Amino acid sequence: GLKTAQKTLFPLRSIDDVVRLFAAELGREEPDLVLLSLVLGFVEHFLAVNRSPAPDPPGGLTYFPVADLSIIAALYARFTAQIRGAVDLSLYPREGGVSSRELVKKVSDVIWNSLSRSYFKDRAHIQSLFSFITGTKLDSSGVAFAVVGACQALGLRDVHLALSEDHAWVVFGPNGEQTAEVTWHGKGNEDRRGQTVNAGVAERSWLYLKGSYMRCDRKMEVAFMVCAINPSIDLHTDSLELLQLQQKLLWLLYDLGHLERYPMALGNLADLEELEPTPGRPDPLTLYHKGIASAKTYYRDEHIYPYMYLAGYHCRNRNVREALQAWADTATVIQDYNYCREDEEIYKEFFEVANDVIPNLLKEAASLLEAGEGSALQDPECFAHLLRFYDGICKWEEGSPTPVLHVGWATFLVQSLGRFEGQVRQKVRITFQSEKMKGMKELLVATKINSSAIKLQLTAQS
Ligand SMILES: CC(C)N(C(=O)c1cc(F)ccc1Oc1cncnc1N1CC2(CCN(C[C@H]3CC[C@H](NS(C)(=O)=O)CC3)CC2)C1)C(C)C
Repeated sequence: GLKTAQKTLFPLRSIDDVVRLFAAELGREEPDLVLLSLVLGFVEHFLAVNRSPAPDPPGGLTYFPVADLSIIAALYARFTAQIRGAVDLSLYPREGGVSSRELVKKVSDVIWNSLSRSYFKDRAHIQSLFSFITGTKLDSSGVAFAVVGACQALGLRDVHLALSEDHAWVVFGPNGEQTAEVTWHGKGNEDRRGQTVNAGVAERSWLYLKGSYMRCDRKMEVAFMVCAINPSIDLHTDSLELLQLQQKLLWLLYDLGHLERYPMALGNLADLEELEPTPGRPDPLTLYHKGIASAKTYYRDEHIYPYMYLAGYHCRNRNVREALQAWADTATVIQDYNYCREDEEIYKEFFEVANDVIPNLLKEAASLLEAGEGSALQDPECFAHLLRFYDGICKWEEGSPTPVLHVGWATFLVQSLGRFEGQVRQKVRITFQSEKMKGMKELLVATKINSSAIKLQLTAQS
């Protein structure tokens, strides 16, 4: 059950009251992950439903589901009783505050065997302990989080959440040195539960970030559950309340220093600030840049999303040069990876950028340039950024177990090259890093673009 100083903050009657509860918990050495995830999940569950003076409020209504101590305490007790009842700590000797792999596996198995047998893996709003207790449903990373929360409930202070850019697992033991898979990844893959992440680090997949993944402390685990808030009511509509809650909570974490080592949280906060700026706060650009700095400082500059977030912002704001520079930087990070069979999410992002986002942005620039009959299409550095993007993709492909490029990429390459005049392309002086680009260096800058030669080269077996 809950401590006395946890109870006095209830009932929660607004967003600010939730924020106050997080502020109180984050002031402790062990914020209570269970309590906090239960609260977020309760609030999400009830806010993420569709639902002379005007007959109805003319701007609609905002809502809050009051959260009574009696409701939240009961859910909390059900979780802690289930985990405590299922794990007998006397059977798992525990010297030095290090958990054994056997204990971690047992706690993992308790969570996993509790889950409903059939539900869509990509279902919204099943990320929190609320969903686990009240619906026995958790999404992939929600399983990992729940394992960590269960470990906290058992007093296992060394078990922590590990995150890549697309997967989650647990770390434990003397220095966070041990690792265990506890959940599934993607669709129709074969599961590795109970295994270490060593094969994934060695393979140099994006999915394991070559070992430069996030090893959370308790305050970062709080930051994760905040990032996991899902404001979506449906495809075309968001809860403003849940956007505000996530935004306010991320500022609280930011002020406390808890996003220092969390690039993706800083991108998420930048995106929210663009949508609804908070008076007196840093602008979105400052925050995207802080996320890149965090990745450079703590993660060897081996993350992709810090640069994708920045590129997205520039793209949405029609800053053609800056967007291309940021995508060039994303490719410069990916080139030092091998493309592996569970990296499909970042393949999809590169694909989309090369075959949809860049072509649209350059088409918009071309309309601007026509109307004015300087443009980014007249800037050789823009062209050089486009080339660096493709060069990094070709270099990513090199030595990978799955090919990346195929004929479907070639038509959009040719069209994007053609957006820049010969005289502009010919100003550049660059030595490519990939074999594929080196083998067409003359074609890329020739006055007449030879599509079929560029296609052959781009699709050559690497
Ligand atoms: C928070 C967590 C539950 N989420 C994860 O996807 C996640 C799960 C993991 F196990 C391990 C990592 C995970 O990712 C994150 C962990 N912590 C914070 N944020 C995360 N993510 C933000 C993320 C999704 C949204 N994109 C948005 C971004 C916008 C601009 C776009 N730029 S572009 C392509 O237009 O040029 C790239 C995509 C960034 C990455 C994943 C949710 C977002 C579903």
